[PDB]
Amino acid sequence: DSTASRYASALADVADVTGTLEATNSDVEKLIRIFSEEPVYYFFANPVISIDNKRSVLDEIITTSGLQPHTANFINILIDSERINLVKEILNEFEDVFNKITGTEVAVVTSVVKLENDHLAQIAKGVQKITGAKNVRIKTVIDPSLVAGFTIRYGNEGSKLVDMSVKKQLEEIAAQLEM
Amino acid sequence: ADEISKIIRERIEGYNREVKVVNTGTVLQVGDGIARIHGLDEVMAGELVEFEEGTIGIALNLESNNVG
Amino acid sequence: KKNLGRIAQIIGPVLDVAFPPGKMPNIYNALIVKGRDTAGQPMNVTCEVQQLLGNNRVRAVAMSATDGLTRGMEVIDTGAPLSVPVGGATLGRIFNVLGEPVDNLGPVDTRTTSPIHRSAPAFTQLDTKLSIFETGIKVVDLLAPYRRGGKIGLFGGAGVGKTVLIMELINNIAKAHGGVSVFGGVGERTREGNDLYMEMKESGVINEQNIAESKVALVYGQMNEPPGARMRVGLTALTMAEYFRDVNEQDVLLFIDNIFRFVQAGSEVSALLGRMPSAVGYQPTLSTEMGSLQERITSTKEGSITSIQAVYVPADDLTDPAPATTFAHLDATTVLSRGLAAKGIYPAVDPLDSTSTMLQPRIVGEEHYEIAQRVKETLQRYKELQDIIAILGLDELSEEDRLTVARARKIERFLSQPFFVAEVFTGSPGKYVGLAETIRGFQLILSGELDSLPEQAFYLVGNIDEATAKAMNLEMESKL
Amino acid sequence: KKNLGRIAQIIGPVLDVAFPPGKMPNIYNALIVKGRDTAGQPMNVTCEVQQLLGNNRVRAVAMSATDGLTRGMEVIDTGAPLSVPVGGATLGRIFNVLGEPVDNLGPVDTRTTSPIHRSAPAFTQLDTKLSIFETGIKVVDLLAPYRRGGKIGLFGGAGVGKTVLIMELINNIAKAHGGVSVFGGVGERTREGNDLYMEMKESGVINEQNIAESKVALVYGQMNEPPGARMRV
Ligand SMILES: Nc1ncnc2c1ncn2[C@@H]1O[C@H](COP(=O)(O)OP(=O)(O)OP(=O)(O)O)[C@@H](O)[C@H]1O
Ligand SMILES: Nc1ncnc2c1ncn2[C@@H]1O[C@H](COP(=O)(O)OP(=O)(O)O)[C@@H](O)[C@H]1O
Repeated sequence: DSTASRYASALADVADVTGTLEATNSDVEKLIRIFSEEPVYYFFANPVISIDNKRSVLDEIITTSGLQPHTANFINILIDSERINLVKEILNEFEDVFNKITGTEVAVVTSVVKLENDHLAQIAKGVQKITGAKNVRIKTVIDPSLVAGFTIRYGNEGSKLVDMSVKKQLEEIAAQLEM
Repeated sequence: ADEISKIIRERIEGYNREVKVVNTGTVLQVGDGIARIHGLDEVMAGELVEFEEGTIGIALNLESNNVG
Repeated sequence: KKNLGRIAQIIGPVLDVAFPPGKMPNIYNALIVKGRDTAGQPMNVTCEVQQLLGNNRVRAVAMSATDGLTRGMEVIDTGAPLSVPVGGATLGRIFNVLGEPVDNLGPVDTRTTSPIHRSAPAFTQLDTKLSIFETGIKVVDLLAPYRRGGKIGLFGGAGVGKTVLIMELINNIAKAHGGVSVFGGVGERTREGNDLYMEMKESGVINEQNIAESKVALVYGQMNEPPGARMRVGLTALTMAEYFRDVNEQDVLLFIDNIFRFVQAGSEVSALLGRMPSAVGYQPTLSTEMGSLQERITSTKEGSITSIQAVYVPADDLTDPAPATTFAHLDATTVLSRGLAAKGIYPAVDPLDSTSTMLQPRIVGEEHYEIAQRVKETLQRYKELQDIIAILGLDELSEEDRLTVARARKIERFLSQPFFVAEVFTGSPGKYVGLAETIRGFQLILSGELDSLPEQAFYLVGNIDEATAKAMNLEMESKL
Repeated sequence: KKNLGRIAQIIGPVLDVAFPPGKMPNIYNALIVKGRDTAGQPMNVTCEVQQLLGNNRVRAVAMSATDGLTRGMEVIDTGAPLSVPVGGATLGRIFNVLGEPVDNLGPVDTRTTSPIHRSAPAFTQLDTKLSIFETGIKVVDLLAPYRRGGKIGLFGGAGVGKTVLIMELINNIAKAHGGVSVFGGVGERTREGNDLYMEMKESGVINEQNIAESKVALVYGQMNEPPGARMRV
């Protein structure tokens, strides 16, 4: 694994052993939305700033957004150790680890136009059957690359890919060369 | 997000402006020989920096966050 | 283009620049850095992308000096892999690796610029006509003939030859070859580059009066340039020669001096770049980079790029990776030895080690091949008797083998040459001697017909007739 | 009030100390680490700040053994580099790196002391004295004559006279040069240590009756005492 994945797995194990899992995931989404917007990330980095000031402003930004107590201790430990400069990647891989532990698996469907909810739920049935995940989450992205249908980027991270799309004519012309 | 936290944001930008000075930065680590200063996104390679105690030094290593 | 860069880190000559995510340059893509100079605002230092680090930043070696560059300086990618101006305008001017004039004349035109890092010529089109070449040197026209339109290597220790030989070879051939010559000062010392420029402009090759007429087109990435520059001035010379072989349809004669700099600068940049160190200290991709230079030099049915790289053997480590990879590419290699220079036999070309694949008999001539075989065998017998001679005395060997020893001495001194450009070191004028004349000399030397002349009568002598005359001179000076 | 920090990380004879964020010691500023190394309480593990690791942490190498040091003790900084006693009170006592006499006969007087780390003597105040001196050996007096007022090394492998020349040269010129010799053996077979100290008190240079009249100041950082010592003997 990576260090970010290790910290994310720690936070996910906490969200397991304490019954605050979905609240923890929502709080991590809030926290990564926070630790975007470069000024605050640069503030929590740049170790010349005193650790006391850093943890005090951390306490304030916790009591502002009202995070879960345990994830507040998590980001506080991240500040305590010198591995706070990884916090964006950690909160990013938390989605991976949370979904893997909870049993949900992400399926990215890319279609030329917005995909309707009924057929999206049918694609969810398909991805759920081929993978074996409980509450498969389909985050769709409208892309102009294709021509007619959809690509499914389900799997660990992008790895598996099934598609009825511009890849059809692509394979057609490519194996039409056949040289 | 960070809507009502405008006072916290003013605090963090104040602390940044306290630590983020133009052509100025702390010495993170000063080993035997080299010193590893932080900041100084204005300097070029080989720029004689001053250490405010009477010892100039050249900057041969412009890494990402710390200038060696 | 327009894709601003914001250089992140500058660790020595290697600077990596954090492009936006969507708009990232490809590998080997020139990056002109809009950066300040030591005094004044405008300065364009060039960089080529070496690898894409994947944090939206790409590592680029610097073609100009890395001093004066700010973390956060704006920089655009050209989108063109470091184009170099070639054509009729490149004739007569000393060129940087960047593709600029260094001779402070009027600037060149950008009408026929060419990319510097291009793909190799395909094996489907390779002209292979085996034709011997008469350079002018006794030994390396006889003992190791050169392949016209084929690579040639002047290996040697630090200062045994390989630059005075390059100067004499260009002084000989660059007049004869109708096609132009493209000299590349790859990491050569600047003062020898100055000497070569002066010698070219005095020998009518440059023709300073009509600069657009010259039969030579220099590029200097000389010794005092950042390791990016010496990494690619060889490719600049190759781009000029490849243009003159792809379009102008003329056989060109590129002299690269110290091709070992094209590997050592690669070492100094590969250390910082993040690539792991290889054997004795060179880059990992020593062989593939060296091949990326050497393979583009091939006679390709439109012309013939004959080339003489003055490979530098690091402290005469003839097993080091930098010459060990170039021996595979170099057809008519010529190992110059400090051992045969410390005794003053110049040129310091080794009679044994210097070998060529043009010494096949049906290619080089049967009698010439036989004389070369007999000379090499006599020198090998002398090198094997060097241990008996040095320890047990010259007398303790046979009296036929003593004739072979004296004959080997006569031969290894006769294959000395007064160069025209080495007259300042010798003090004596130079004698250019053809191929058939050195064959006719060696025939009479090793046929035992003239084993009476003193050994010094064969030293630094143009032809066997001049050796006969020097024998008379020495016999008169002995009693007088 | 010398600001004390807590020792955090210990790697052999090199220990990293965490200080309060305000005041970190200067380079080479001695940290006499307090604490306990036995049933009693000797606070004799002194260390010297080699390099500032940043984030109020300093690597300090210990001039003694680091056994008996727990992560989380209390260390103080003297404020000045490691001070050793010098002067007339020094002449005639086997010294360690710390500055305490090992011959356990006289507790030294540290009123006249100096830090071990000093800047080089400036270029102006050197000597134009280029005088030859006579050692008392044929070879090193004829072929490579030694130089008064200069550093005179004698290289050599193991087991080849490299210490018998030092001892014989001591024997030849110790009383002749009325200047007080200072044997500073760094990495010395301490058996040769007792041999040399006994030869000194036999040859009459160091006096078992009078300490001031000894005109020699041995310093022993013998081949033990992890390299915090042998780097500073
Ligand atoms: N004049 C001499 N007569 C007899 N033996 C001698 C003489 N000079 C030197 N030796 C030999 O040299 C050896 C001393 O070895 P050496 O001087 O290399 O030790 P060293 O490494 O210098 O010791 P240290 O580490 O204390 O400096 C002795 O064992 C001795 O046998
Ligand atoms: N024919 C010769 N006569 C006299 N001296 C020579 C001759 N050839 C070479 N030398 C001496 O040997 C040196 C070898 O050339 P040099 O330019 O040093 O090679 P490199 O460029 O590899 O250092 C010359 O500088 C010259 O002094």
